[PDB]
Amino acid sequence: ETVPVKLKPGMDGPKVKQWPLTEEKIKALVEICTEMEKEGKISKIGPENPYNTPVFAIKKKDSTKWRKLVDFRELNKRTQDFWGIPHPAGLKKKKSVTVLDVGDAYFSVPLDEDFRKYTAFTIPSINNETPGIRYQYNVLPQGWKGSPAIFQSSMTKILEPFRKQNPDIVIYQYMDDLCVGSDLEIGQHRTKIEELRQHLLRWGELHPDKWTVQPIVLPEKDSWTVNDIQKLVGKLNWASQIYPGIKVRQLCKLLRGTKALTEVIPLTEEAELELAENREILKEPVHGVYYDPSKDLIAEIQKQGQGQWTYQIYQEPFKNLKTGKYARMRGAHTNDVKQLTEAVQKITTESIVIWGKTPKFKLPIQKETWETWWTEYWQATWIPEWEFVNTPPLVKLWYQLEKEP
Amino acid sequence: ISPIETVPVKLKPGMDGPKVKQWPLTEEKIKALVEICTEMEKEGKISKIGPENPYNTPVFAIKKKLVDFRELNKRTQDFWEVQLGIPHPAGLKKKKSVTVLDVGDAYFSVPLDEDFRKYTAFTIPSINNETPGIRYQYNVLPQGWKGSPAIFQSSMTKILEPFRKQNPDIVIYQYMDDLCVGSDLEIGQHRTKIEELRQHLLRWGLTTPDKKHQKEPPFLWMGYELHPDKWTVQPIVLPEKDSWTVNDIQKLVGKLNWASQIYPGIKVRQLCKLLRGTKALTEVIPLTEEAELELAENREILKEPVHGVYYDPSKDLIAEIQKQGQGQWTYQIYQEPFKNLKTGKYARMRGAHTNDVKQLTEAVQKITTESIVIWGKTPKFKLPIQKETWETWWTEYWQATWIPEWEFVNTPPLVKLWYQLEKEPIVGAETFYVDGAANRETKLGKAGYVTNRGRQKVVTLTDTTNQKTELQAIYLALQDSGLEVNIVTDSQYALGIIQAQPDQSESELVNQIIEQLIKKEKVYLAWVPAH
Ligand SMILES: CC(C)=CCOc1cc(NC(=S)c2ccoc2C)ccc1Cl
Repeated sequence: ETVPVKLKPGMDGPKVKQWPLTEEKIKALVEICTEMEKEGKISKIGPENPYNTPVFAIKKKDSTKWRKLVDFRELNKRTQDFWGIPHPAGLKKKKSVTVLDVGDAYFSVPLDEDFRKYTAFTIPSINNETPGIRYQYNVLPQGWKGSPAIFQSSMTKILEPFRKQNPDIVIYQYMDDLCVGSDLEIGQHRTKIEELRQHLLRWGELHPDKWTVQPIVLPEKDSWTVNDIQKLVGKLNWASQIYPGIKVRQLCKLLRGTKALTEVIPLTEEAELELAENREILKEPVHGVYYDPSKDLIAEIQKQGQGQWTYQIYQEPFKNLKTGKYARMRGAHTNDVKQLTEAVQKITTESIVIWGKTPKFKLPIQKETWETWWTEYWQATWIPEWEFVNTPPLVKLWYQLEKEP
Repeated sequence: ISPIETVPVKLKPGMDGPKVKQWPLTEEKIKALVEICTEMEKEGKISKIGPENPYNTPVFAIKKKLVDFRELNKRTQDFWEVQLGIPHPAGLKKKKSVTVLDVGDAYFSVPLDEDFRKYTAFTIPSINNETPGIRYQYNVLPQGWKGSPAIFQSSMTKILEPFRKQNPDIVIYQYMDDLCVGSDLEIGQHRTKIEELRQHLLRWGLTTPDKKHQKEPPFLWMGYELHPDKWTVQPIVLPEKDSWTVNDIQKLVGKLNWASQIYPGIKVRQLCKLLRGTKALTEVIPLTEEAELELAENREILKEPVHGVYYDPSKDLIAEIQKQGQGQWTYQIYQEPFKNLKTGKYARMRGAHTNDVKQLTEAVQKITTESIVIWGKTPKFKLPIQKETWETWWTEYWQATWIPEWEFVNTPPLVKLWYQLEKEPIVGAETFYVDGAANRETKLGKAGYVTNRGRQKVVTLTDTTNQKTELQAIYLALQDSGLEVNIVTDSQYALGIIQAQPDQSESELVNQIIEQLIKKEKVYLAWVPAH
C-alpha cells in the first residue's frame, strides 16, 4: 500500500534543469532506466508534466557499473515533514564505523500515485538531437527524504534481530546510507558487517575516536625579525576575535620604528610573558560553544595549497564545533576539484556521524568550476548544500597554523 | 486526423476560460471566414457549438500574399520545456542522404484533450453585429495555443518509436513542422525508407507534403548551410550606404559581432565609437575615416568561404586556444588539422581583478561546458602555456582551479606570470612603510611613506577615497624605490593582492601598481593591522 505524501503548504514541484552529461554517463543512465522501467519502478511521462529534477551517474568506489544518482535537494526541501531516528550521540564514540548503501530497499514500496509527478527527471540527448527521455517514479526514490521515512518501520523491523544480536554495535540511518559502528577489533568487525549484509540481503573505514579536534600553535624561533613579529601580531590580532584574552600590545611596541623587515628585534620579557600567555589561551578550544539543533550547520573550507586544505564547522561565527585539516589522496595530485569534492564528502560524513544532518558548505571555488566537474568524483548517495566564496587572506594564515603529529 | 491518445491538459491554478468579446468585422471578412470554417468544420478540426459555452477567443481575418489565444494561453497550465536547445553543426554527423518531411498542419492532425476543447471557443461575426454569430471550437491542437508544440512533439515521438525501433541506422530529427530524416543507406534504400516512414505517418493521419513545397539540401541552420558531407558558413553581407543611422550602425555591429566567432580578425572598435553620445536611434552619423576603413577591411574577410566538416566519433577531439589580446581568447575545435568543427572567441571579460592564467581557466571551462553539450565528450587542449607556469601558478592559488587533460603548444603569444611577490622579506632591499588616509566626506587625502634608509615623502590628494590613498601610497613606494623593494602596509586591499597577485584590474590605479610590480625584480608585500 501507499501513504499520502504531500508538499509543504503552498509549495510547487521542482523544475530544476538537467545539466549536460557525458556520453559514457548518458549511455549508462539510458541502460539503467530501461531496466527500472521494465521492472515497473519508473514510467515514461508526458508534456503535461513540467517538474524536473537533475540526474547524473557515479562510480560508487567499486565499479565499472555506474550508479544512478538524483539531486532531490529541491524536492526534499519542498517535501512535507514527518514530525527519522534521534541521533545516537554514542556513534561518534565508536572505534570504527562502516557505511552501507541501502537505497536498494526502496523500490519495494509504491509511491503515492499523486506525488509521482513531482519526481519527474530527464535523460538528456547529446547535441539536443533528441528530446530528453522523461521518466518519473512509481516506487520510492533513492535520495529523497520521504523514502527512508516511509520505509522506517520496515527497516527498523529488519534490524532488531541484528541489533539484539550485538547491542555493542550502533546502527544509524541517513538517507540511503546506514552508518554502522562498534568497538570490536577490525577482523571481528568486518566479519560482523558482512554478517550484517547477509541478513540485510535476504530481503534486498571510519574511526571517530581518532578525530582529535586539534589546537592552534604559534611559531617559536631562536631570533625573530620585524617581519616575523608583524605576521604573528596579525594572526594573533585576528585570533583575538575568538579568544578576547589574547593581547598584542607588548609586541606592537617592539614594532615601533621604521626598521628593516629583515632586522632582528630582541623580545622584551613583557612581550614574552604576553606571548606565553597567548600560547596558553590557544591551548584549548574556547568555552561555551554548544551545538544548537534548531540552527544550520556550517562548513567553510580553505585551500592551503600543496594538496592541503583546512575546514571549520560552526553555527555561530568563531564558535567552531570542530576543526580539521584535509590532505589530498594518492591520485588527486593534479586535480583541485577532485581533492575538494573528496574533502567535502568526508566532512559531510563526519558531520552526519556527529550530528546526523548535512552542513551547508562555503567553498573556495568558482560556481562554474564546481558545477562543471563535481559529479565526476562524487561517490556519496546524498548531496549537501553549498555556496561559493572568497577566502579571507587571514583566515587561511591562521588555520594553516593548526598542529600536526 | 487521428487515433492518437490525447494529452490531459488543464488550466493554470484556479483560473478560468477566456471570455473576450468577438471583434467586429466587415461583410467581406465574415464571408471569408464563413468559408474557411465550414471547411475545418468538415475536416474534423473545428466544431460548431452554441449557447453552452461562456468562453470565447477573438478571431481575425488577414489575407496572406487567425485567432488570438493570448488570453486562453495566459490561463493554460505550464508544460515541460518544448525542446529549447537545438543541434549545432559541429556536433552533427555526416549522412549519405538527408530528407526533410514537412509535417506542417500536423497540428490540426492531433486531437485536443476533449474536456479542454471548450476553452478554445470562438465566434464568427454577423454583417455589422446583427443576429447571433457563428460559434465554433477546436477538436485538435490550435495553431498558436501554448500546449500545442509540446503536445505535438510528444505525439510525433510516440508515433516514431515503432519505426525507430524498426531501423536504428536511421536518424530522425523532430523540429517545428519539419522531420529532418537522414541515413547512411544508398540513395535508393533511403528514398524507399522515406516513403515507408511517410506512409507510417499517413497511417496516423499526418498528410505529409507534396513535391512543390518539398525541401532539400543544403539546409539553413542557425548561421550555416548544411550539406550531408560538410557545411559552409552562409556568406554574410555588409550593406553599403551614403547615410548611416544609429540602428543601422548597431544592427551592423551585431552581425559583425556574430562573425567574430567564425571569422577571425573582424573588428568593430572604430565602428562602436560612432555610438558615443547618440541622441536618437534615427540619428545619422557620418563614418569617420577609420570607421570607413575597418568597415572596408571586414567586407573582405567576410568574402571568404568558410566550409566545415562533421563530427566523427571514431576520431579524437581537439581544442586549441589563443590569447588574442589581454582578456580575449580565440579557440578552434578540430579532429583533423585545419578541418575545424567549430571556432569562436570570448569578449574581453572585464572583471574587477584577475590574471591571465585564471582567465585561461575560464575560457577552458566555458569550452568544456560547450563541448559536453555538443559531443558528450571534452576536447584535449593545446594551450599556449608552459606546464611549469601552470603547476607554479595553480598549485598555490587560493581557489580550486583546474584544467582537463591538456598539452602545451608553443603558439605565441604564450600566457605567463607577469610578476611574483617574493615569498619572504627581501634582505638588503629598502623597506617602505606606507600610509594613505583621506576624509571620506571631504574626499581630501594624503599619501606617503618613510623608509628604514631615512627616505620620506607625502602627497596631498583631493577628490580621492581612502582605498585610493592607501593604494596610492603603495604606488609611490614602487615609484621611488629601486629594483628590489619591501613594502609594509595596513591596507586591506593590499592583502587581496598578496593572495591573488592580479595582473589586470578594474582600477586604473591598481593597474599602475601592477605595471610597477611587473617592473621590479623583487617585491615583498607585507600587511599589518592598523593603530
Ligand atoms: C539538425 C539538422 C539540421 C538536421 C538535418 O541536417 C543534416 C544533419 C546531419 N547529421 C545528423 S546526425 C542528422 C540527420 C538527421 O537528423 C540529424 C540530427 C548531416 C547533414 C545534414 Cl544536411
